[PDB]
Amino acid sequence: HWGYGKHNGPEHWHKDFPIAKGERQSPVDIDTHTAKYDPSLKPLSVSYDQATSLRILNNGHAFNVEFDDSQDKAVLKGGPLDGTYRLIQFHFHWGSLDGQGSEHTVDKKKYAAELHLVHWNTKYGDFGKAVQQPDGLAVLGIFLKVGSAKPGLQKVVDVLDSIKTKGKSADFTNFDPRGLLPESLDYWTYPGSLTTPPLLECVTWIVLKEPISVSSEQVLKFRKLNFNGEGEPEELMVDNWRPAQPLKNRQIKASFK
Ligand SMILES: N[C@@H](Cc1ccccc1)C(=O)O
Ligand SMILES: [Hg+2]
Ligand SMILES: [Zn+2]
Repeated sequence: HWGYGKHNGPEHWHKDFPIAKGERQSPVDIDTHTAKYDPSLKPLSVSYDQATSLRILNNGHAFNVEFDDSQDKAVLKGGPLDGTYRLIQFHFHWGSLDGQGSEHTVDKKKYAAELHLVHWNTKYGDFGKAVQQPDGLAVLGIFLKVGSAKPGLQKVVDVLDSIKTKGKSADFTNFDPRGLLPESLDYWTYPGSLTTPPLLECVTWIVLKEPISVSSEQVLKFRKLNFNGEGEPEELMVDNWRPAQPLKNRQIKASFK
């Protein structure tokens, strides 16, 4: 099974998922001096007021906070997007040390972690059909740096003890994703892919420039999770990030000047 170790990590993914060496793979390094401000971009709209979380799950590579997407409750639109994208789940990527963990990098800078809010284009009916389209998904990426604690994240942190191992899930209702957002919505955008197998190239990436700060204690809690299942040798869930991939024939647009 794919993972982040030496024998099943990112360098091995292309074997089971050839698209790993595709033309629009993510993450990528965001070179701020090559990214161009795009006037055609409309303001970004993040509407999470009616978000309805359902459960939190440890899938062996990260933990997913799932949402009820049977209705337009939590949506993303505007910016580089055409139409409406519904929030289906969010998760993080983090390191074993504060100096690494993010997937996208800014001028080669690696953040301690990165949050990915995954949304699917409503014109496709469901997530399954959406990931069969070039504009099927929109992922809002938010960098995490270690400093002050993030209050809106503590609820996630305190439930991790109940889903320490692969396969474990816990009721995670009434979680407000708005508490994970930074002040500014300035962002960089480019066409990309999911950063975990199957690495589908259906994502319009919207990476926020402003990182959120989380405490050392909070990230340390992330690092207590296990990649392994209950009863198996303990392998700490850390460094579950894919490195920057070739930008190839792509242009990163900045929503700001
Ligand atoms: N390997 C997982 C990858 C995944 C991660 C997160 C959400 C959905 C899927 C799969 O069965 O999907
Ligand atoms: Hg696609
Ligand atoms: Zn991700």
